[PDB]
Amino acid sequence: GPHMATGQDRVVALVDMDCFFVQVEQRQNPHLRNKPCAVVQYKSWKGGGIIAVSYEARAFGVTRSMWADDAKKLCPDLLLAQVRESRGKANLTKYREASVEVMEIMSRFAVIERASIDEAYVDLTSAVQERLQKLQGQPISADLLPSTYIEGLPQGPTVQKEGMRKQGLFQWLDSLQIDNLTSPDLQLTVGAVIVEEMRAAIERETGFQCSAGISHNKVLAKLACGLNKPNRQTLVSHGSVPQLFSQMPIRKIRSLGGKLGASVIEILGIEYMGELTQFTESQLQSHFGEKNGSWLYAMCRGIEHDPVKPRQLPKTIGCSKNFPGKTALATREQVQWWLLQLAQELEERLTKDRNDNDRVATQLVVSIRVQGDKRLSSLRRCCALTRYDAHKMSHDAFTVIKNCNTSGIQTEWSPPLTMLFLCATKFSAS
DNA sequence: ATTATGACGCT
DNA sequence: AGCGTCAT
Ligand SMILES: Nc1nc2c(ncn2[C@H]2C[C@H](O)[C@@H](COP(=O)(O)OP(=O)(O)OP(=O)(O)O)O2)c(=O)[nH]1
Ligand SMILES: [Mn+2]
Ligand SMILES: [Mn+2]
Ligand SMILES: [Mn+2]
Repeated sequence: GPHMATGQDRVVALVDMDCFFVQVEQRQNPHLRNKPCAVVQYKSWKGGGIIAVSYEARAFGVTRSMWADDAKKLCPDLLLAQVRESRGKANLTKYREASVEVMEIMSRFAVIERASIDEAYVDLTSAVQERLQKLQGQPISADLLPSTYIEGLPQGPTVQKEGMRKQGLFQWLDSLQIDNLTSPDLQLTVGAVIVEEMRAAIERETGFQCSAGISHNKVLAKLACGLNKPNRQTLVSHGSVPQLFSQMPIRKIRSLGGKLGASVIEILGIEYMGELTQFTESQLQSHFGEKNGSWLYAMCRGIEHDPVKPRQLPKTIGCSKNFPGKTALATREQVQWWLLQLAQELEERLTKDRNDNDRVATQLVVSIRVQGDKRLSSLRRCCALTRYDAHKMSHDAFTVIKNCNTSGIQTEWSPPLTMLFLCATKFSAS
């Protein structure tokens, strides 16, 4: 009752750029705009691997992790842009630099947590309080929410998309308690006004469109963001959670799309998020551990406490390349040459990071995969990173891995390596 | 031959 | 520290 918490203390948004790498290439090359198009890495094997897909191309069934040749079977007029290749490997610098453009704009409105190259959480609680105090009580016009959906509305007692969106928004606004500066629904609504402004600024100043979710925590904001893509934002209120979760497959919630989610389904004999409410907190902890159990108990009621961390820069700067099938590395000269290539890209990126961001990495993590190993990484070892020098970094990586060569011959490398990965970590201010 | 990342939890 | 999971 009056003491049972409802997880409505914050306003959190998740902003995700639509088909980002595609939008970056479409900005650069206007011939690709408003077309079925995709971004690919490499080209020789099956046309290259697709990693991003415009919504026009998605309508034909084109997806990520599809070979370009197969995509062309679904969509013969598909247009393709290729990721840059430098030092023999894919180089993602163009997309990282575009990401910094967007993140710097977002940071003008609130402190952000960079969750990926293309998405960031926003803690809007304080900005909402500000705008409400500037809002001397007058209601929020629908004109301030021109791209907002209210999940679950319209309901109760026109056959167009935009008409439905507007009906739901009008039902929502009509029911608003605009006189109460502590009303969570009002706070979410003002958060959505701010996110409209942030998304408008991103598009005006970069050309890029995005989607967003507004709710009371990170998981609901992420889920909300996915409900109406592209170029739209969705408000998920606390009150919308019972209906939303009653038909929500457990795997759709962030962190439950893998083995843990499958075990929730198999152990409890349930399918949907809402079914979790019938278990006690102790029951869930008994199956899934104390941390997971408390998290699930709260999450299935719409409640989650993970903070938006004030972190707009990545914590690690890494370089990796797979050597699949017959391209696996089988000589010492080969291994050394590719370690050097990776280390030279790493040096370039680290030196730019030090100039931009006033910090230096201090640990080098070296990871490899050996042929026939099912795991992504067969081995991970760390060593000291004391100098931003590619030859030193590659020599050190070779020293940390050289005992994995089981070949008696010092010239050959066996079993051959199917992955190399260098990662700079443990930053200190400088 | 589903690639190049990046974050975080466990012990 | 080194490994596993999750995201995509
Ligand atoms: N190199 C590489 N990049 C990836 C991979 N998966 C995704 N990316 C990149 C390309 C995408 O444009 C970008 C953002 O990922 P998202 O899941 O947010 O999808 P995207 O923005 O493409 O589409 P959407 O958000 O659904 O509109 O990340 C991958 O496996 N390898
Ligand atoms: Mn995206
Ligand atoms: Mn994303
Ligand atoms: Mn995607």
